[PDB]
Amino acid sequence: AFSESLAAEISSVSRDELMEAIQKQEEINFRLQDYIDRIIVAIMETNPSILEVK
Amino acid sequence: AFSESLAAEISSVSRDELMEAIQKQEEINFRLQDYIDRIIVAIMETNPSILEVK
Amino acid sequence: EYDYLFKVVLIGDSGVGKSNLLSRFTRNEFNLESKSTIGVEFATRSIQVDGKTIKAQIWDTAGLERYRAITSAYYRGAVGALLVYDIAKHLTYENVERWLKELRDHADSNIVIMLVGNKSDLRHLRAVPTDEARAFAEKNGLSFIETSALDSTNVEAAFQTILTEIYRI
Amino acid sequence: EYDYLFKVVLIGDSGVGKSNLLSRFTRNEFNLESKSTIGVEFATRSIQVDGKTIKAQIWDTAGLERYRAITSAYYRGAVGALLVYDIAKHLTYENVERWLKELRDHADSNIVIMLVGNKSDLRHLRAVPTDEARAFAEKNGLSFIETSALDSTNVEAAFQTILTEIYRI
Ligand SMILES: Nc1nc2c(ncn2[C@@H]2O[C@H](COP(=O)(O)OP(=O)(O)OP(=O)(O)O)[C@@H](O)[C@H]2O)c(=O)[nH]1
Ligand SMILES: Nc1nc2c(ncn2[C@@H]2O[C@H](COP(=O)(O)OP(=O)(O)OP(=O)(O)O)[C@@H](O)[C@H]2O)c(=O)[nH]1
Ligand SMILES: [Mg+2]
Ligand SMILES: [Mg+2]
Repeated sequence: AFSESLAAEISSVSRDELMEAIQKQEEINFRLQDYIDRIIVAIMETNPSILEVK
Repeated sequence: AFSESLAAEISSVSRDELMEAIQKQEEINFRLQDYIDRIIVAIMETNPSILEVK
Repeated sequence: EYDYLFKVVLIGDSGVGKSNLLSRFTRNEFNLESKSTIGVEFATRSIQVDGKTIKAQIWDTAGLERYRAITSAYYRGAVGALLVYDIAKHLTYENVERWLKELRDHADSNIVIMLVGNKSDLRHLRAVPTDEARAFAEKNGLSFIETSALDSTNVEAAFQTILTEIYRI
Repeated sequence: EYDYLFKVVLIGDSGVGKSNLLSRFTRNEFNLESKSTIGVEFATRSIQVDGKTIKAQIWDTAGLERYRAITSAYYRGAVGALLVYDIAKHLTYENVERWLKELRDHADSNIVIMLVGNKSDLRHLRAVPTDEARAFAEKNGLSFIETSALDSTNVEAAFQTILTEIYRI
């Protein structure tokens, strides 16, 4: 029924708060990947042999 | 009014899909942080001076 | 020992099978459960081309769209690019032009580019008709092949073909 | 030159102000916009204790609850721990016992522990009464001080006190 189908789509948390949690997690992902990429490019430009899957 | 307050709480995306997106992003965060921590512990146990904020 | 070392990069959207193409070619290994590539890696394999020993140096990284600190260095010195999409995901094929643009911005204009339709084993889930992509590659001056890293189909042929084109260029 | 080198670690929930306590003490710097600490870092400062030159080596990392590859090495050789909470966020104070347990699991049982109520400038937003936390520290054998990395209140005193206890232990 409709009320059951509607209930499953309503979170206990406000959508504003859910959106804030999305942005916070995306920011961290992007910061972590950048931190990693900065390490990797340093290795690429010094001793890229470190990157070989042997 | 009620219908307006309800509308703001309904995403165009199904909550099942929204939950899947949460889990996917949390998995990546945890994988990236672990990848970083593994690099950092290696440095801690070889040349920890690299970690100094000079 | 080798006569020539050719750096070839794998590019294409996240999830298309780049890492499994690498592992199949260089290790004869495949993982159904492989996760997104966190860093940058390469593996090697030596093949014979026109009597000469070609050490293929195949590079791999996540197919992220964002600016990355690794991008310039990734394409640096690359003589070939395997531009991979997923035959069972039309979006990854739509994004091919975006990868062609990344090549123009970050790689040698002389780079050999081969278009690769991966996951050809997914017959029931196919979203990109072979004839359509074949036509597209021709229109754009790219070599083309369909592969399955899963069942091995055309994987050897794919790398052999691009490395041979690079050698003869 | 120095007479003794004391490794002191900052611990406590994400957001409590660990990194700003570090920057205030070692650089006389504060950032309202500081983001979560990605890796592990340390900074030094030499102070005089009982006629002797003590080089304080203050370590910092994000206050994550999860298992981390860095944890054992982080506490390794530490003679002091600054266990920080946010006076304006009651949850960070609730989690103090969890940090005491991390110390038992990962650090020397002889480690000097000082409880730090940070952000004392946030008078209007206070959720943890000073008298309550003071009592808690006493009940648990911990030294106690309230700080503001923002306005500098008690920051010097906090580090001076813990380093002096370590020296005299
Ligand atoms: N059916 C089928 N699945 C494949 C094939 N190749 C890869 N996969 C699967 O597709 C998923 C993604 O493969 P990956 O090799 O990790 O993809 P990728 O391009 O390296 O992804 P990123 O590192 O995120 O850029 C995994 O579950 C693989 O097992 C294939 O040829 N056929
Ligand atoms: N009002 C006030 N804000 C502070 C104080 N100390 C830190 N902050 C702010 O609180 C936020 C978090 O501070 P951080 O120093 O980054 O906290 P942290 O403990 O290092 O956080 P993690 O690295 O995630 O573990 C930042 O916006 C700081 O500017 C303080 O004494 N008073
Ligand atoms: Mg990959
Ligand atoms: Mg911090």
